[PDB]
Amino acid sequence: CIFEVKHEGKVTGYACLVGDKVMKPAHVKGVIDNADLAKLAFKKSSKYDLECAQIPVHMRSDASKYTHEKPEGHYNWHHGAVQYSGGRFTIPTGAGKPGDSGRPIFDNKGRVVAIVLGGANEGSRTALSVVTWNKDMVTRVTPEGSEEW
Ligand SMILES: [Hg+2]
Repeated sequence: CIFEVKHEGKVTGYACLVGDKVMKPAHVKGVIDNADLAKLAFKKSSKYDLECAQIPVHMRSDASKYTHEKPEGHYNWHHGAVQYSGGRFTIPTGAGKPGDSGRPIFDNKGRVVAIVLGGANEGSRTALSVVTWNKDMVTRVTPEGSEEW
């Protein structure tokens, strides 16, 4: 489900197969390091800093489901455990760096809950700037002073 965006042979961010679309942050330079995915036609959306396309039938079995359901508590992500509360995802400052955009924040059942775009450093912890699903529609939460990863 996770695929890496490469630029001049260097990993810039990530791309993710969520729902029936193929996502990757718009700000990420490079092209998805996967033939099938790279040749697709993406629809940019500067409001959401998102850039989606549709998953080829032969990879649709490889998508990851999403969900609007996110109760205060701890979520899972590649570098550890994210914490959700007050309508804000955070992590121990230092555990997320530039080049982590595109990485999904899963819950304990595997449902992708948000997609990291960058983070604002507010001391001990960094409030993440993510793309998250609302009632049905996509949304983007960007804490004051975010540094786009
Ligand atoms: Hg994914």
